[PDB]
Amino acid sequence: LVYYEGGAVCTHARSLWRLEPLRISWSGSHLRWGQPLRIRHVTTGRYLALTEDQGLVVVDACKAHTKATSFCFRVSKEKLPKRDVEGMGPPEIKYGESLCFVQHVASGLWLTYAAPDPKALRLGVLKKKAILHQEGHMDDALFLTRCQQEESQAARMIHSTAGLYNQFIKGLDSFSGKPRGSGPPAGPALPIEAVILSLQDLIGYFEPPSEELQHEEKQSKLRSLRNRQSLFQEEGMLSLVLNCIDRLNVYTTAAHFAEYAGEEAAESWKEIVNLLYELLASLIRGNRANCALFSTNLDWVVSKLDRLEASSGILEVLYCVLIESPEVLNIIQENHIKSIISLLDKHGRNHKVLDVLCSLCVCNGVAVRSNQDLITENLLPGRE
Amino acid sequence: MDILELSERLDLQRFHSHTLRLYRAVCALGNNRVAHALCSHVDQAQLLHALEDAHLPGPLRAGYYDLLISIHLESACRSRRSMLSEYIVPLTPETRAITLFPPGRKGGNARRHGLPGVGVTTSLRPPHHFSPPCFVAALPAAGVAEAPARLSPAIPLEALRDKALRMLGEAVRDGGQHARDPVGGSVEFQFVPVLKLVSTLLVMGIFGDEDVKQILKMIEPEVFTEELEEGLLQMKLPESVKLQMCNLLEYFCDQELQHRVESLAAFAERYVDKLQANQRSRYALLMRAFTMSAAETARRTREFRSPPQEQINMLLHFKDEADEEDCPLPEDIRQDLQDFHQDLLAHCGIQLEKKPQSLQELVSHMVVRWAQEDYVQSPELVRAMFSLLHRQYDGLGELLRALPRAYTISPSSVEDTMSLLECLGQIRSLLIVQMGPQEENLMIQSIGNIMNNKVFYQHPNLMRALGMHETVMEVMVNVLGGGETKEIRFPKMVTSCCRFLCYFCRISRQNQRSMFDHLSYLLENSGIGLGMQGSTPLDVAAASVIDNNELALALQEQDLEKVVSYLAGCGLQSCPMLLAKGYPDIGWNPCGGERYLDFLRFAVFVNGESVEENANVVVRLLIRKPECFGPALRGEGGSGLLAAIEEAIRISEDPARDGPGVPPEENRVHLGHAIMSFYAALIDLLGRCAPEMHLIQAGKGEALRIRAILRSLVPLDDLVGIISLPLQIPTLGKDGALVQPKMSASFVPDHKASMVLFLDRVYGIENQDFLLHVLDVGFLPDMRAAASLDTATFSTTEMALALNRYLCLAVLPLITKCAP
Amino acid sequence: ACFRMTPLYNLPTHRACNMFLESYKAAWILTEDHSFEDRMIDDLSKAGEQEEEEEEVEEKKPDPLHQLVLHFSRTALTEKSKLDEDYLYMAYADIMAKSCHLEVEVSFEEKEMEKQRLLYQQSRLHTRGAAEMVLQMISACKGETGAMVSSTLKLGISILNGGNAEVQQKMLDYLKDKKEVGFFQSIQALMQTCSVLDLNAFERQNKAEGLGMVNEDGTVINRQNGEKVMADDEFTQDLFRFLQLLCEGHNNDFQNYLRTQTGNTTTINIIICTVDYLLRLQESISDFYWYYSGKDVIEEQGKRNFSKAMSVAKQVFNSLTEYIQGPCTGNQQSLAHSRLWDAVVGFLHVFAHMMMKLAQDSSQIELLKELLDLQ
Amino acid sequence: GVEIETISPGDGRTFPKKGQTCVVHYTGMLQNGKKFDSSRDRNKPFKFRIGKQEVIKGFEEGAAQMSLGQRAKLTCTPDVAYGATGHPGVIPPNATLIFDVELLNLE
Repeated sequence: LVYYEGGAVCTHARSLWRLEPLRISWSGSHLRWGQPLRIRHVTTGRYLALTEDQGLVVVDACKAHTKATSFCFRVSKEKLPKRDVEGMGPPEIKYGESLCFVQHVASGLWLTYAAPDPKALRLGVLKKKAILHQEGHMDDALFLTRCQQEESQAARMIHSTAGLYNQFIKGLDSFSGKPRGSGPPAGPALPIEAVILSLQDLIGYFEPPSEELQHEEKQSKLRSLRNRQSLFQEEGMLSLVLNCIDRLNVYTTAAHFAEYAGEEAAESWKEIVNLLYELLASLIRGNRANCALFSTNLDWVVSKLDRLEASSGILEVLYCVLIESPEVLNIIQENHIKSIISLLDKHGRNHKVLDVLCSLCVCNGVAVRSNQDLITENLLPGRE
Repeated sequence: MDILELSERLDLQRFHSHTLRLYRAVCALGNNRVAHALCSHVDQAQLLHALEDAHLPGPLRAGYYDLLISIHLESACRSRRSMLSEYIVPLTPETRAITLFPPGRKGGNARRHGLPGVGVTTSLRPPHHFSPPCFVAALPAAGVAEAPARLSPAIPLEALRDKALRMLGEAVRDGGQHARDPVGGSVEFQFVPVLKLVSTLLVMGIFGDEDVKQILKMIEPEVFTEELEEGLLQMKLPESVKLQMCNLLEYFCDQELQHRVESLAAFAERYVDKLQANQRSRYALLMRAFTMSAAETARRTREFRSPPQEQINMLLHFKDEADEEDCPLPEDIRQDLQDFHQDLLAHCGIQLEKKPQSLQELVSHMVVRWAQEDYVQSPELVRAMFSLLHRQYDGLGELLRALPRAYTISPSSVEDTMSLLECLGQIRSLLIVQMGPQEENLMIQSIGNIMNNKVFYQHPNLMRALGMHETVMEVMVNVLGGGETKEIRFPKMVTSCCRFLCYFCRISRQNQRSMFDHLSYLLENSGIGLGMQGSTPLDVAAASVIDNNELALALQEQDLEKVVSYLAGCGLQSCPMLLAKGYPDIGWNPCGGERYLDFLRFAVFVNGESVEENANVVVRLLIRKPECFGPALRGEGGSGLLAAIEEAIRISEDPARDGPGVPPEENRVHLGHAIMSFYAALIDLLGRCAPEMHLIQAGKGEALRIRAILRSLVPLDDLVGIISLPLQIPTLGKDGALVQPKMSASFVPDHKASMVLFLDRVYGIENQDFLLHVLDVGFLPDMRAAASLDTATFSTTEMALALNRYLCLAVLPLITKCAP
Repeated sequence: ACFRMTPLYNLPTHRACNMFLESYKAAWILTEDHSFEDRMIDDLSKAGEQEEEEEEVEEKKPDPLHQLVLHFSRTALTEKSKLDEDYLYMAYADIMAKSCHLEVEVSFEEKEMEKQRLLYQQSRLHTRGAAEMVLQMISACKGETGAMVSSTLKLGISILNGGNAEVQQKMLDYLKDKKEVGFFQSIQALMQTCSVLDLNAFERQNKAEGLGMVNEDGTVINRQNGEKVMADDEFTQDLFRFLQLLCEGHNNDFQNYLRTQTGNTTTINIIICTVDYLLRLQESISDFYWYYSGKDVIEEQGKRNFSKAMSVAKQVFNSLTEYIQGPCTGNQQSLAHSRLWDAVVGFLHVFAHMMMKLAQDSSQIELLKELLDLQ
Repeated sequence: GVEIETISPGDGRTFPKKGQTCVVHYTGMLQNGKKFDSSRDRNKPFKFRIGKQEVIKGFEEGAAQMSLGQRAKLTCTPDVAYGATGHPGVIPPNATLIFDVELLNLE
């Protein structure tokens, strides 16, 4: 369902539309008024349409029959397609000016925000569910504004990424039970190589900028990285990977994974879990906002610390959360501190654990004396 | 194994050097309960040996000096460093002897500058407190969060300061020799940790005058002569060492500034005595002036009839030489001040050869030479040196910005000032720590010791100079911000902080004005503070505007928009804290609405007269947001106010619909009483928002319009019905049991007192027939009920007192007005 | 009280000394003038002993002033949500701004010397990146009015007096190749936050003046606490002075940039936003007229309020002149389609009755004369 | 619960009575041999007032049974020591202590 929404949502990825005309050749020609063209949502791959049951909805790409999905741009509201020119086209529509009115070319209706606002919208967020009204109000003219290539490329990257990971998740829980034994894999083959390639692309896509760079253009890469990470989290990739580690972690060892997916999928298990942890770290590294999402499931990462398949990866995720969110430290309890200390006892003398325990005490120049006392009460007197 | 083997076992070196960082972390930011514990793991002997251990690696050497500083020094140093920015100067003979320049024979306008940091300083600084680390001592019987706060573990400071000086001397000579193997592996590892230790001891004031003279010789052995061996300013140091050098010079600059302020206070000590004597003698001369004078005596007696704040203004108003006629001072006094101004400018280097000859020129040239020798890469170093350079050039301006925190006190209250500064240090130390139950009882008694401090009343300007009300306010706001959605943790502290702020407002108007400037800041944080009970954050905001016409008029309308928006939410959503206890759900929050209303009662009504601008703005906001009024007065689909009143009367009487149905919490919410009190506070607010009688007599258009709106909103008939409603009576029976109602869940006289006030101010009483119609059914049952209650038993019962106040404050003045 | 209250000689020594200290600073220290601004920048602009060094490298490591400017640009370029009040950046922005201007028939040959000395002092800064530093502090402030941005604007003007063509070229080049929308978004937010005349605040100010309340420790008669009508008038004046200086000299390259930014993704029409501020200013002026339409005499606060509102409207009109002259055809069509006509009609209506009301008496001669050059 | 073994006997005559403070150079150790406290490391005597119980029970009673100039060893049971709670961050809970007490002087 489409809405006229305001606030920070008007810089997220969900508010991006692609003008997809009806002609393949010269599809990048200038825009002339009143010429048919679909509307495509990049992150979801759906087309604006007039449906019979729910009015103005975004319908799948498999059912856009060019009649209910075509639209036109016009300068006035008077009741009025032309013959295409095999050229760059006539340039008149501009960016930041030239207020446009979108009209469904088939039914002739006009888009306008629905007037009613119920009790839920009495004080809540002001979203005005757009309806393709028969005549509509007067101030429903729309401006047209750019989005930079980084945003458009990112948005398409989420849209491509979602289908692959959703297919992977569906394959994962398809063989959740029903052990293979000595036969073949239960369902369709997992897109292992596609996923591993996608992960390595994403991990390199979120590489932090190198230290030696000039401060003038280092920061612009910080802002680019924070923007990209926020877009991915807002589109759910940060939750999608959490689902991925959730499904992969129910199998303790690679051999145990073989009994439920096959001997062909076992050798890629350790690699795919390590890459997933690295992708999680790169997604959350440096964001207060994304790191703050681990307050509700802080025990999730802590419980997985003793796992042997990727110990440094999960420790990296923990260190990225703790070095960034001062809020998370208030949720820290003695179970977690005794788990971190158990890491020192079971995984040897790893100084990165001390780099964690230093972060647990002081965050952003403010001491947390409950953590300081718990650490000194559970670590120091043993002297071992 | 030998610890020196870690110069080659770098796997253990990385782990141990991180372990020391963990030791500094767990004892960081004044965790003296832990800093004592660390003294078992690393004793005093190990640290002292590691001071002189020349073969220790780099990271372990710097980790061990910084561990010494963290364990034994930093808590005392930070607290002292905070007090370095305030100059409280007691009036003592030592203060009297303080002068800008030493007694010398160089030059009359200005002698040679003294050695900075050398001399006598009388400014107040609380002493440090330490404890001897003893792990065999009996465990205190006092429970946690009640026992006194632990002090920093003790360490011999005379030995530490001498060993530190010796190490710095050896480092300076070794650096001069250009040895291929500097201590710790590099020049940075040899000089930076030691200069950190020296800087910390200077800030703590450990070093005496002789030691400070030594340090000045080490920094520059030729400029600082009082009347190889190469100083630290010629050794081609790295960037890291330069930062500590800047911290040293910034300490000597601060000591110069404090020296100036103390000299100025001494001059004020002598100058006020002479000026007071002169003005007294001139008063005696004016006593006999009438014999030889005439009507021109007004100009000369103006000074003695002018307030002291400006008597000095005219007395000192002779700088520019074109207004001497107003100044009655003799030329010897005028030359005295015009002399002290001149050498003050000289000592600040205004106006009056590779030798710097002074600290100001030394630092300014040193900074410029460093800047133009190489592109400085450290942003903290760049900031550190340019702050110094700005201070050297703008000598006067730094004194100008240091004067507002200067203050002079009488010697009779120094030991009370000490205990004030200690409790202030306790408050300031809580800005950087997440609050826990141990710190909460630390600051409740810290505040109480300010309560019981006579200087908190005798010098209210000093508290604003120390900025105590701010530091309390951020301590409040941090706790409010933490868990600002779910529930307010630590209400037992907030109820003391709010009380302290209200006490601070009531001391004077300037204190109230200063607290008033943070009004919007308190309003934004007051959204969730209504969950707790007692003294909310909002009661501070009210206390900042009670009985102040200037503040009430200067109150921005945007703040009123904020309070009405909050009231709107209180009239549209239930209270989650009330819901969590099992209370029956109603679609609005009466308690929160009331707590906003009784604030607006203080915003619109000042000293018994309504404020027109605020009253008009309030009423035109509440009409624009009709949900503020509640379920009644809703308009379309809303029943009457009276329908709501008897509805809440029945609900309040009925158990299991008034509360959760399972005071008990000593402030248990009663929804019937909360709704009734909300309406009474709304009506009483509108009554106080009604225009005054003289405006209606003048027939002002908007005054009539506003009264018309209030009349349309609240009809007179419902008012008379509520005043006609019965009141429960304390009854005697069942073997002398003086049965009384529960005033927290019942129809109280103050609800009627709000009804009467609204009826008086809006509708009034004009004609006799309507007067008696009000009297027989609205007031007379209460008059006879209170008349009957006056016996040997009920006369002291609280509800009878409530009716006594109700009659004597709401009914009887109305009847006395309507007597004709 | 005045006849019976305590004379000075009976006060405690500490209570007298505190009063003496605060009076002394106000009358002897604040009054004191110390011109050190030029004598820092003189020292800081000298790359001393570098000629002795004779470094082969082309790079030519910066002199102290350029290092200071680089440091401030670094702390302005760093990604932070908000901007802190850097008390030294405030002190050095004021020092740099005060080290530029330094300012009955005098010869045009003397003026030919004064102009080329002022342009030298301006060149002493803008050759060291101070032009890009100003644009970065403006973009970094995110449109929050305060002494943070105000000192930056005062430096921007101080390096732009007389319309320095080099500074305007460096600024336009930096904005074009950086393609930052934060600069114009902050300018738009700053302009939208500017204040116009307030009747309600005027009445409250009048009533508070009527009370005449004083303090306890002495007495301040007719207290001069901060004006609550057009508090940020000096800031709106030097914001528009900065905007005027940007386009001064018919810099049509920059004039077309203000109207529309080609490179950026989002275009902010400064011209239209300026007009919308003029409309907000004239609405206030008209509503300040009508409340004095009944009244026959204009009192002191009313006169001072007009004096500053006229000065602000003068600065706006001068800026709108600069945006147009040259001529800039695009700007002319922008004003043609703007709300300027309604603003003009309202101003004419105010002028018609201000002339008539103010000409009846000789007490409003200065006010009328100040009104005259506005139209 | 406290056991005292001599190490180097002193006088055996003048015992620490109530009313005179005790001056000691202790050297605390955990049971496993990990030294945790000392007085010579701080390089100052530990003058504790006997009677008002400034130290733990085991240390107090052990120092009571000593003599002037005597060097002795103790063994403090957790019952007469910090016990179930221990000393937070220094001594683990339920630990038996050993002290190399030397009673160098009285007052």
